[PDB]
Amino acid sequence: TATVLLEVPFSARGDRIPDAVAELRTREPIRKVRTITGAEAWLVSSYALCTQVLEDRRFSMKETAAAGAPRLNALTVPPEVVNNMGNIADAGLRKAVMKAITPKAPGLEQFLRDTANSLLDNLITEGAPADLRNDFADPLATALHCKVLGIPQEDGPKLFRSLSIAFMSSADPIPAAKINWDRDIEYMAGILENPNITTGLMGELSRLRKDPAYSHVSDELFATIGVTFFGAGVISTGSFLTTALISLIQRPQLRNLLHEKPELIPAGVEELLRINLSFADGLPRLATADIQVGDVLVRKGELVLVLLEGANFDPEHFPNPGSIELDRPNPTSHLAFGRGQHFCPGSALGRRHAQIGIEALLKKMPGVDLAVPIDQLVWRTRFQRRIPERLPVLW
Ligand code: HEM
Ligand SMILES: c1ccc2c(CCc3ccnc(N4CCOCC4)n3)c[nH]c2c1
Ligand SMILES: [Cl-]
Ligand SMILES: [Cl-]
Ligand SMILES: [Cl-]
Ligand SMILES: [Cl-]
Ligand SMILES: [Cl-]
Ligand SMILES: [Cl-]
Repeated sequence: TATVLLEVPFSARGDRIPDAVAELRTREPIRKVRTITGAEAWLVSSYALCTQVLEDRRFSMKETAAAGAPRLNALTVPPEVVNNMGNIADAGLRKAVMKAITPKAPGLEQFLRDTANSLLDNLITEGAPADLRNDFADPLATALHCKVLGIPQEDGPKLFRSLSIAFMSSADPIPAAKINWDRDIEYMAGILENPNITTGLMGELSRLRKDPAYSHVSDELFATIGVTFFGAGVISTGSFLTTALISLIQRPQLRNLLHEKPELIPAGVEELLRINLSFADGLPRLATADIQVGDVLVRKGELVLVLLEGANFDPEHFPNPGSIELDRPNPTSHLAFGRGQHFCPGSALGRRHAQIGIEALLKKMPGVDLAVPIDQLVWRTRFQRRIPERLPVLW
């Protein structure tokens, strides 16, 4: 009979990869698909072709925002913000931004440990079941990013509550996204004017804003950096830690190994990154030339989607890809943080947030287990991350 063009995304479930990804990678590692907008796109699912796309800048991030392009989903930010990191570099701020978002600031890791332990103590006081997303992973991400930005902890929750809309993956524009964006930009602009904000990313930007070497950088860009790095960081670390906790909980042996030998936690977190399904969609790129990718000549103006778990579960690159193995010879060679020009600038911070969160959880809750059958988790739909709405656990 007549069937329709394969639709993406395949599944919003973040606890398991569909058997179909490996079939696709074997048969057609670059394949035409239809996005939620009705646009056509090329879905790339092997490690070799994913790397190729990500390392060829003729597959452009910023051109995805062009009027009239085939879209994966609607913009939730102004179109110039799709080029955020390019704009930051053009302003001469890349080195300073990247320095402020490392985990190296004195006291930062101790703050993370302290926060995690306090969050966990409060759950233990309250009694099982506990929700490890809403009452551990996300608050820990939110607290971390207020500290990194230099802004009050008490301002965290409001900025955070924009994110269930900001990171939607929608066929159509979202009126609430503009409402929240304008509000959060105004908040950050106020932060730059606030004399009490002297530390973290916003303290440093606020100084640079008054330094004559940056007098022609726009105020809008300074506020944009705060909103976008808070939102990207919080959504990415909170969502990654949440689904890494599921993967750990599902593996009691690994849980007990990391609990007994916490010096292995970094290698375990690197494998959890490798197998992580937090990104709900392929990474989008627009071709700016005709480019051969595998068996397909991608044409100028076409949309390409780089499926991270396609690369990261590719057995040609990671043998026994579904197994967490702490002694792989190529352990950071995954694509969890992307690759190339747009490699995640928060990568070290994201690693440390997950390592510290996991270390603290295994110490406080060595008997942690799901308090519901895994199929009872509710997976968020039409979102840029795969997130269970609640993560009920007992210990
Ligand atoms: C485990 C945590 C994280 C994961 C898995 C993650 C993942 C990624 C990925 C895959 C990309 C590449 C997107 C692409 O090429 O289209 C990216 C880029 C980006 N990430 Fe992260 N991220 C994480 C944490 C962070 C943090 C903590 C921040 C900031 C505080 C951050 C800020 C950004 C920004 C601003 C970009 C865009 C870079 C560019 O366009 O050059 N991420 N992230
Ligand atoms: C309302 C509307 C949008 C937001 C955001 C940002 C959402 C978003 C979407 C897509 N890309 C990106 N980034 C591109 C790369 O640089 C990092 C940021 N950021 C935070 N809070 C909001 C409130
Ligand atoms: Cl399946
Ligand atoms: Cl345009
Ligand atoms: Cl919602
Ligand atoms: Cl200049
Ligand atoms: Cl070529
Ligand atoms: Cl390979």
